Amino acid sequence: ERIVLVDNKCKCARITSRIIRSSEDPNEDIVERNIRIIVPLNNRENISDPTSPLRTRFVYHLSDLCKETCYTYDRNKCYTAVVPLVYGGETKMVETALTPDACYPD
Amino acid sequence: IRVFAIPPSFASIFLTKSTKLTCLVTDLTTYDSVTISWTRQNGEAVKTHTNISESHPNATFSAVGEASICEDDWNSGERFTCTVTHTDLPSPLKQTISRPLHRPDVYLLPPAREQLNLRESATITCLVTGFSPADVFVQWMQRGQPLSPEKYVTSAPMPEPQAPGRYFAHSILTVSEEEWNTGETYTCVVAHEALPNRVTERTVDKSTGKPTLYNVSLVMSDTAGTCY
Ligand SMILES: *[C@@H]1O[C@H](CO)[C@@H](O[C@@H]2O[C@H](CO)[C@@H](O)[C@H](O)[C@H]2NC(C)=O)[C@H](O)[C@H]1NC(C)=O
Repeated sequence: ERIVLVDNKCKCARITSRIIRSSEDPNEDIVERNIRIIVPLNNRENISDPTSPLRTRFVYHLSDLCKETCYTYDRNKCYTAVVPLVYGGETKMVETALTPDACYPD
Repeated sequence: IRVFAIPPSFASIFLTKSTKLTCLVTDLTTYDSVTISWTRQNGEAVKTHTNISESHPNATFSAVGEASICEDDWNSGERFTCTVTHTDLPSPLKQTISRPLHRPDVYLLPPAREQLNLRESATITCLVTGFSPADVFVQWMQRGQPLSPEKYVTSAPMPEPQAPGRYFAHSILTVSEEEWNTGETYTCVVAHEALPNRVTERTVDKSTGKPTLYNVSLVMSDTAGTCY
């Protein structure tokens, strides 16, 4: 019945609308605007930095995603980071990961 | 005796893709041996002109000429001089014409709720303002199918009272009042010379409008960060 308008995974905002069919009444149908927002709560500011301060201002511009730092992560997108480790005397720079089951090469 | 040469309009370029200039030599005496000729400023002629007109009921002869040119040969600034000859004019009269930007803005205005209370008919108005120059063609389509020419009429261009160098155009499409049960898409497509693709299609259905109910179901969880 309803169709999906916006399914962006950056801000994790789901925008959709549905028309409700009433009884045999005049043309006074009610139009709705379904919005789904998931608060990250326990997440960092930068996308590739786990030492960022905890989020405090959750600003969501509804007029900007219907035409950029993303709070929520993506299951189908891999996130990598580099941290300087030693493990002895040589300072190597390996590539790390942020989310499980999302960075396995094909 | 009147001589007028109407320049080709933009409506015949986006749809027919064949520009043509014609000079009217109507309201003249009823005599034969009338030849239509176009003289350019560089020394080139035009193609064969056929399909002449008949005589008016008021005992005046009418003629029509054809001159097929290219689109690039009109916007550069080439001037065409149409010259004709007759018996009453010792000298061949000549009439020369020539052509003397901002991105267009398209807005669709849904009908008010007072019109739908009568349960008689509904009108859809697509407001197009803030564009230059004038003479813009506006057409309506239904799911990719153009409608009848007599179903919609494009208003004549009018200078904007506020903007010193912009114009606005209006276009209405009256349909049945009960047609809103589905929507029939009812896009608004305009063609202007100040666009790369010259295609601006906007759709406003029943669902797309001013909703009267909002329920932002927001949730908070400690393990958030996946967005299933
Ligand atoms: C903070 O975020 C910025 C992006 O807005 C990061 O800058 C780039 O991040 C990508 C992420 O993989 C790296 O591949 C680039 O090399 C970064 N570019 C630069 C110029 O740094 C930035 O790295 C983030 N901060 C930290 C500490 O990771």
